[PDB]
Amino acid sequence: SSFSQHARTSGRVAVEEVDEEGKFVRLRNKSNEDQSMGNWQIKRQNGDDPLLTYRFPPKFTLKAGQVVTIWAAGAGATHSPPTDLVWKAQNTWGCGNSLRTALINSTGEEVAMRKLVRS
DNA sequence: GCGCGTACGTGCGTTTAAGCGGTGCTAGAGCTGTCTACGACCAATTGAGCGGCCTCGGCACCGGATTCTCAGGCCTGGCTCGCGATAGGGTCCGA
Repeated sequence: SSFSQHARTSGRVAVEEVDEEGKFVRLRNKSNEDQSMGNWQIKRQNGDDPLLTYRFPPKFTLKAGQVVTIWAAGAGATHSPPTDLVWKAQNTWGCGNSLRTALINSTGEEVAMRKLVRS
């Protein structure tokens, strides 16, 4: 796939899938309990590109075993909570050989991260 | 909680040794008659050994080096980033 994926998780939510073209960001709650992700921050790093910061609404909770996918403006997807959300303020999550998607909670702590590395 | 890859579960054909039966006997477990060395027990011995005192000394306890260990900072090598060269692809042009 030419993009190595590094998965690390210390909480309940893991970064399930990252789009190489930056169309969407997919996270998974692999525990057996619902995770409240109110005002959690998603920071996307594309190599040396400036950070794109996405902020969730003040009250948001992902049910256990459910999938929420954050789509970009250029993707053309339709938001449908609690499973589908679209970030119209950003045309695309970006591209590059070093794509890093870090999930930041409301306390500014990194609990999940997945990095796409291409030789 | 993330992964994996290799070690164990599942399956199944194979056989080969487990299980079944049946035999003979004699090795040895068991039982009975004898008596003979084995052990108990009591009187005296007596001295073996137990019970309180003197010492002295192995050992304990306090003070301060001495060697040790623990902890933290700066320098050098391992490492890496990067420009420009001679080998390979390819061309022809002789006959």
